Amino acid sequence: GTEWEKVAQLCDFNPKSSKQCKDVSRLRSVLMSLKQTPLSR
Amino acid sequence: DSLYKDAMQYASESKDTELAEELLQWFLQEEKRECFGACLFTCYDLLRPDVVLETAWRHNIMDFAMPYFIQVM
Amino acid sequence: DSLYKDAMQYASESKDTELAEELLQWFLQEEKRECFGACLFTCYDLLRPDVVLETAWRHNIMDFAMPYFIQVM
Repeated sequence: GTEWEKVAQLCDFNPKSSKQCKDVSRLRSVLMSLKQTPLSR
Repeated sequence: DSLYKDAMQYASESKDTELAEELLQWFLQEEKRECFGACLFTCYDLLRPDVVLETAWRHNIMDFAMPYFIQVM
Repeated sequence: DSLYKDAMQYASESKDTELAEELLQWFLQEEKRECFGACLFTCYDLLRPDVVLETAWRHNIMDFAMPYFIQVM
């Protein structure tokens, strides 16, 4: 479980990344990051 | 030196192809698969999942990388 | 009391969303995976397989549920 915490601490795809271009693939990546966020234990 | 998720940012902002794939392959030749999913999610708009999943699972060490394919689906 | 595949019928005939997902999550919080595929097949018209795969594989259980994804394919 610590590996997911390390991945989050290294490359947390926070919604603050919306400053970039509003690409649909980037929106899908943000949604996937928001769905994976509850996995942090 | 920038192996701790910093050159990945440059590769993502480069907006070019056939650049992040080399870093992905380097993350598989050496045991660095822990950041493979992060590199996939950062360069989501610049990669091809059909070959990414194959290279990540069959061609090299059995990495899962499942959330990437889930978001692709 | 109606845990023997009866509330699943109510959730299916309800034709509403965000209802069968709660039953799926309850089937994973407690060890009741014997009816997970049945609940998936009964309420197929109300579920999203993309998040179902994640919830069933990575979230709190190492379940396969392959025939459901075969029907999705």
